[PDB]
Amino acid sequence: SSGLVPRSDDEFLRGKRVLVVDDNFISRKVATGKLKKMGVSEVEQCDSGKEALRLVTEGLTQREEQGSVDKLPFDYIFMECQMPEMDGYEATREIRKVEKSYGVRTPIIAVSGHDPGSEEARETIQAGMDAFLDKSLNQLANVIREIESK
Repeated sequence: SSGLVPRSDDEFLRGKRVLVVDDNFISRKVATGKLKKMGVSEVEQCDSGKEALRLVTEGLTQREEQGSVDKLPFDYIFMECQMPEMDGYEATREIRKVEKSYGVRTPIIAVSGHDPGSEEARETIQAGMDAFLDKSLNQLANVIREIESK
């Protein structure tokens, strides 16, 4: 159902910027709606691993160039694991490589319709995801509090 990966709630994410990455238009609106109801300050949504990598790449650059107080363009990224073309593992890997250069690490939570198997669990770690969540997102608040202890 949900958990960490080794290396009322309506103000729960107030102050937060989130990116939702999901190839499925309906899933995607549901995710962003759920996040809005938790008081999220900005939700950004995109439909592909490549778009996500773009938005994070440009966001990091922009914040660096402006000397922004917050250097992360998103406090959390929810990343669909299985997507055509660049899946969420590969996107996460590329995000981690883009971030190296800034000395930052965005919390990236893998979203999946099923519990990972061996090989997906292995990809989850190698990619550098922080946590995993089933696509209902029921445990989203939980998982985000876990990440914040860490």
